[PDB]
Amino acid sequence: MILDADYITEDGKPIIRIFKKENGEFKVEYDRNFRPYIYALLKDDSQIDEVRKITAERHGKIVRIIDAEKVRKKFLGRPIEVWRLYFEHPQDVPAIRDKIREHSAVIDIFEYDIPFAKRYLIDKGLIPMEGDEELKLLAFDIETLYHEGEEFAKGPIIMISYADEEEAKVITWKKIDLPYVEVVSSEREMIKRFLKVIREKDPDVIITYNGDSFDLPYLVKRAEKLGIKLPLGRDGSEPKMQTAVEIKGRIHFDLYHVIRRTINLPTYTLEAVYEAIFGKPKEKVYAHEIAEAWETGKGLERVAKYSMEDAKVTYELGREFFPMEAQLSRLVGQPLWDVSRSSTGNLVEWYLLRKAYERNELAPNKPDEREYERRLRESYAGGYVKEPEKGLWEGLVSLDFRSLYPSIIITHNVSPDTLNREGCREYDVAPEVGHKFCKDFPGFIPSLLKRLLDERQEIKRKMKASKDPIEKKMLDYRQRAIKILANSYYGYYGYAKARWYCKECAESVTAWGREYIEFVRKELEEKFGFKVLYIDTDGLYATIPGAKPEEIKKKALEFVDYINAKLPGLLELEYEGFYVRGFFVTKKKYALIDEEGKIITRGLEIVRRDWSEIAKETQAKVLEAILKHGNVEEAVKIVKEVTEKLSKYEIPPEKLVIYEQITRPLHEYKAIGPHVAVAKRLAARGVKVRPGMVIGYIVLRGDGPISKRAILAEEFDLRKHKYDAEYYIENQVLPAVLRILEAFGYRKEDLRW
Repeated sequence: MILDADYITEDGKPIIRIFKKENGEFKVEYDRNFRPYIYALLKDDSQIDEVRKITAERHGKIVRIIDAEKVRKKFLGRPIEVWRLYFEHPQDVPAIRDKIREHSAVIDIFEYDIPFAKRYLIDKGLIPMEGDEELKLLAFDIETLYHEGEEFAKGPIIMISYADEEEAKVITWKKIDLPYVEVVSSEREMIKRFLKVIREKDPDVIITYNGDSFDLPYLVKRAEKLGIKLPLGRDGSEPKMQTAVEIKGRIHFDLYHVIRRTINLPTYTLEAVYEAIFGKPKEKVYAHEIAEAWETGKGLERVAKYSMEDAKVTYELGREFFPMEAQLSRLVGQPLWDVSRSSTGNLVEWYLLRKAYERNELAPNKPDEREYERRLRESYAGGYVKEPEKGLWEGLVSLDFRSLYPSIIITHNVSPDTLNREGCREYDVAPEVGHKFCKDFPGFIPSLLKRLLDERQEIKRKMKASKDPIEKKMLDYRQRAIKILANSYYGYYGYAKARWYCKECAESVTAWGREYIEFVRKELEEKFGFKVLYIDTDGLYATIPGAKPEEIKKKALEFVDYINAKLPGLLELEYEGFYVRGFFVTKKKYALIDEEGKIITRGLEIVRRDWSEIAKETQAKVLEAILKHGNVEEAVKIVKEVTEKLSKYEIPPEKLVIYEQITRPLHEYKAIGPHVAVAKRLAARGVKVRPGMVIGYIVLRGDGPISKRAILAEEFDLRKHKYDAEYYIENQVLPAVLRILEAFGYRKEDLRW
C-alpha cells in the first residue's frame, strides 16, 4: 500500500517519491515526468504570448512559464475556458503566482497552492492505505529533567522508552536494575541506542502522544547540542518540521491531534486520555519527582516504571486509533500523516479536490485574509431549540431524524453551483431565508454526499453477509469513516477557510431543519394526541398524558410510519427509545431514567473533585427521589434535612473535604485560594510541597474570606474546630440542587432551615 509521497530535487527537476509497503517489503517508486501547474483565466487569448513573458527570480535563477495549454473546465457548474501554465519546479509557483495574477490580461488564477506530492496523488488517482499490508507500529516517548524557568530542552533527555507488540524497553544512562531497562553510557549514547532500535525494528508507523510539539522537537534540540544526527527517515534524512514533524520513510502518528478532535475531555494528559477510552487509570509522576529521582537515585525504578508505561500506553492508544485513521485516509485519498492532523473541514476539502479533478471541475481558491475574517464575522440561525415543558412526566419517547442535514442537502440539491441558478425548470425554496436551489441537475456536493450515504449502506449490507472480521471489522471502520465524512459536509459549508464556502447553503440547510422538526411537532400534537416536552434541532421528547407505557410505544411507532410517508426525499424520522420518566430543567439541561433504572442526565451533574462529597451525595439523592420515586417533595425534604445536619455539625467531615491540586510553584500564585493558603502554611512548617500535589481542605467558621479559614483536612478535629456550615449550605449543597428544584417551582427559600 502507498504510505506517503513527497518530492526531491535533482539538477533542478522535481522527482516524485512514492513510499510503499508492499508484501512486507519497503519500496520506493520515482516519477520524474510530473510538473507543477496553475490555471489562469485570461480576458483574451490573443495575449497568452504576452503572459508567457512573465518572469520572476528565486535563489538567483530566473522563473519562467515553460508551457501553456488551453483547457475547458467547469467552475461551479458553468463551462469555463482556462489556460494551464506549467513550470519547472514546484517552488517556482509561489515566486510567480502574484505576478501572473497582477497582469492586466489575467482575470484570476486557480489551483496555485496545492502541495506538489498531493497534486500528484490526485492527478494520478492514487489512494494511500489501500490493501492488505501488515504495518509495523512502534511507539516511543521521552522523559526530561526539568527545572522551573528553563526554556525547553535546556535539561537533558532521560529515558527514551519504546513499545511495540512484542516488547517494551527503556533506554537510560544511569544504572537501574530492572529487566526491561537498558543502561548505556551517556545521553548521546542513549540517543544512539534509540537510533539502532529504529534501524533494527524498522517500523512503518512511529506512534507518539504530543510528539509533534514535545517529544521530537526535544530530540532535535538535544541531538543538535550533542553533535549527533537523527537519521530517522528511511532515506537517512533528519526529521523535518512542517508545527508538526515528518519522518520521510514512515508515518509519524501523533495521537494528540486525533484524540483531541475525537473525544471531549477536561484535560488531555496521557493519563486522562488512557482511561477515558479503556477504563484503567494510569499513574502520573510529575516533573519534580522525576528530577529528584535522577539527582539522588531514590525511586528511579518508579520512574522507569512510569517511562515504560508511558510507551506501552502510547502504543495501545495508537493501535486502537490506527485502523480508523487508516480507513479515513483511504476514503479521503490523502496520507495518514495529513489526515490525522486536519480538521473535518479540511478532510472534506481534500475529498472534493480529488472529486473535482475526477469531474473536470475547477476548484475555487482559498479566501484571502480579509475575506476570511468577513466570513468569520458572519452568522446565521441554528437549530430549533424549545424552552421545554416543566414538571415530571411519565412515559417519554425519543424521536429524532436520521442524518437530518445530509438528507436535506441531498433532497433539496443544496450546493454552491445550484444556488440561485437562472433558467431552471424547478427550484426548492428554503424557508425564511428564501434561497433557491435548482433541481434540473445534481449539485456537485449533493452528488458526492449521495454516493457516500448509499455506499455506506452497501457496506452495512455486506457486513451481515460475512463471517470473517478480516473485513467485517475492516468494513465497520470504513462505514463509520464514511459517517464521519458525510456528517462533516454541513460544517464545511460554513467553514471560513473552505474553497466551496457557501453560507447561503448552510443557512438553508438549517432553515429546512427547523421546518421539518416543527412539522413533526405539529402532526404529533394535532393528529396523534402527543405532548412534546423538549425539542433540540433534530430530535424531541414526547408523551401521551395518562396513557399506558405500551400504548405510547405503539402509537409512537405508528407515527413514525405515518410521518415518514409524508416527509419528502431521504428525510426519515425514527423511534429511538422509551423512558419511564424524566424532567427538563431548561434548554440542554434534563434528567431521564430508562427501564433498567439507569438514570441519564445532561448539563446537570456535579462531577468535579472541587465538590464536597456531601454535594455529590445530596444531588444524587435528589435525582433518585424524583426519578425512582416520582417524589419531588421527598427530594425537597432531603435537601432541607441535609441543611439541618450541616448546621448542627452532624455531617462527618470527610464528606466536606474539597480536593484541589497545586499546579505551580507556590510563590507564583496570585489567586490565593483556600488550597494555596493551606499549601503555604505546610511549606512554612517544613513540608516540601511541589506542583502536582493535591491538598484537600475544609472551610472553618470565621470572619471574612474562606481563603483564611481553610484547614488541611487531615488536621480537622471536631472537639477543636467547627466547619463553616453556612459555606457548605450556600456554596456546596444548594448550588448542586437549586436549579433542579427550581424547575418544579421551589426556591432557595424553600430548602433551608
